[PDB]
Amino acid sequence: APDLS
Amino acid sequence: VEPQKFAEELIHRLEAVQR
Amino acid sequence: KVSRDSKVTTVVATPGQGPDRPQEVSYTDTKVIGNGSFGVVYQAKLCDSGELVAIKKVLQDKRFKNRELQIMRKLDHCNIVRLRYFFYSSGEKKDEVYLNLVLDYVPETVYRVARHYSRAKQTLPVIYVKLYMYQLFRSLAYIHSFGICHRDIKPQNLLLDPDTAVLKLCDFGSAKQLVRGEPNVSYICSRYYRAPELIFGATDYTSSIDVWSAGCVLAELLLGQPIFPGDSGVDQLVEIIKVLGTPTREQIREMNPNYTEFKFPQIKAHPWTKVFRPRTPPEAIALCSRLLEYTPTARLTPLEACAHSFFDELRDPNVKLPNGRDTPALFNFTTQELSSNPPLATILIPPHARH
Ligand SMILES: Nc1ncnc2c1ncn2[C@@H]1O[C@H](COP(=O)(O)OP(=O)(O)O)[C@@H](O)[C@H]1O
Ligand SMILES: [Cl-]
Ligand SMILES: [Mg+2]
Ligand SMILES: [Mg+2]
Repeated sequence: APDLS
Repeated sequence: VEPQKFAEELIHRLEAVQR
Repeated sequence: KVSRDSKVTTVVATPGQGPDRPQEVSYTDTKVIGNGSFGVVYQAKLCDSGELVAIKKVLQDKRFKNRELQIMRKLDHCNIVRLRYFFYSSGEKKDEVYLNLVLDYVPETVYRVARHYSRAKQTLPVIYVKLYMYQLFRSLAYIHSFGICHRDIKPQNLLLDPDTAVLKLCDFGSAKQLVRGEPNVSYICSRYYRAPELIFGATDYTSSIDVWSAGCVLAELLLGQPIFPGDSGVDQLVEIIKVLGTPTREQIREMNPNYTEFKFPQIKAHPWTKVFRPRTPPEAIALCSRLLEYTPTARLTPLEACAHSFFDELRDPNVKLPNGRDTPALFNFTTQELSSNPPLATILIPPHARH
């Protein structure tokens, strides 16, 4: 779950 | 994860396990 | 393009290193060795070399920042799984763009090897604990030297070649180039391996969260099961406090200042020697306490961990594997991965290792 745009 | 709500749950859990 | 020979799949793929110079790549013997919501993972045989590869297929166009391809292209280390090629193709969802990552195939993982010893009720021999933990810290030292944080360290992401005892770090789908002063997602690790600052919802953490996850892995290997289990963040935090004791106000401020003014009950710390079995080596316990620290800056750096006395056996010139083979490469440090502490090369490189 990478950083949200 | 509001710190107020999170801390309350953690305190309630730690009190139960505390000696 | 798919043509007969076994079925031979031919694609024009870009090599991981160097500038973009795509070349035709042929492979066959496709089979699924994994599957998840991220995409599909395949095994393949390269037609030219015959070498086995893994093809991670994902949909790298989503809301989340997808840094996986760009991070892996910069990585070249013996303890990090190599990205041979990457290409694009149509996926299961029609009209969609799926990224294909061709990596070196590695048969096992630390989790799978550890689970066998748990099932057999044995304990993983300390030589493997030293070997596996040492190579993970080398990989972390390498990625951290570029400012990259893995953010998903755990046994399932540590690939093993049991013949050579070589460990390869993988699963860079959560890694990020951490920027000092730019907030980050706080839900970035996995269950049982999230550092306490992450559990407290911190968005200003650093690469030291990887060091905490390494300590969780180290304790898990010594223990036979995860040390801080629990479905929720409170559950896992209760496990941590029950071992480490209640964090101090200064320690809480080091993790997340928003919690400094709450009255957490004071729980006594459980001594490390009582956490593990009586047969546990003292230096493993010593290394573990310097990894699982509340204050993120107090945790050892990955390079410092490799210099720990627990890994002194690996630096022995006459050290050999249980199966008889010589140990893998361990002292071929580059100046890049020695950047954080060049003087550590006195300990990291034993006198026999220099030719
Ligand atoms: N190069 C590889 N060779 C063999 N197995 C792999 C490889 N990469 C990943 N795997 C397997 O796939 C599983 C998922 O890891 P990975 O695909 O890297 O990330 P994610 O879990 O996000 O899909 C791992 O448990 C691992 O066993
Ligand atoms: Cl054909
Ligand atoms: Mg994984
Ligand atoms: Mg992932």
